[PDB]
Amino acid sequence: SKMLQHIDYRMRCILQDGRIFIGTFKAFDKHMNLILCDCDEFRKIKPKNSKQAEREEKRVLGLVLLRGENLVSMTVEGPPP
Amino acid sequence: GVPIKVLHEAEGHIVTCETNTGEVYRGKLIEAEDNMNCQMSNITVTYRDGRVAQLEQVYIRGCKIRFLILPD
Repeated sequence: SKMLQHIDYRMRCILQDGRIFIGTFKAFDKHMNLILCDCDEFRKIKPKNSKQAEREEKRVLGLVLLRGENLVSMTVEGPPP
Repeated sequence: GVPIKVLHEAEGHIVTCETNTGEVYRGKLIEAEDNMNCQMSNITVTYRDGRVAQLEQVYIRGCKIRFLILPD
């Protein structure tokens, strides 16, 4: 796809299950495997118990190779650091 | 470089591998193949229920990988 322009920018990479990987986009391929530097994963969880509120989890990862098979969406989160 | 080249540069280093079903394999990447199948050694694994255990060697197929955490 047209992705070489997005190199070095901060991207929001969303998996099929809704996990959000936010990192600096450094590499990609035809399968959509991505290299995300200074990457964190965010999840938004809705508890089974209806009296409990949606909650969030953040994991600081680092240099991440994200597999393209699960990647469903990609949006610009911010300019390059 | 291209993602696969980045993975090859981690050969000899400790990597973290998270599978599509939530298992976490952490250890020395001995060899990554073109399809991202990874041979790892002296690993620490965290299973889905949080059980932590160790294994001398594992072979994690790239099609089972959610993400890999590489050095640097």
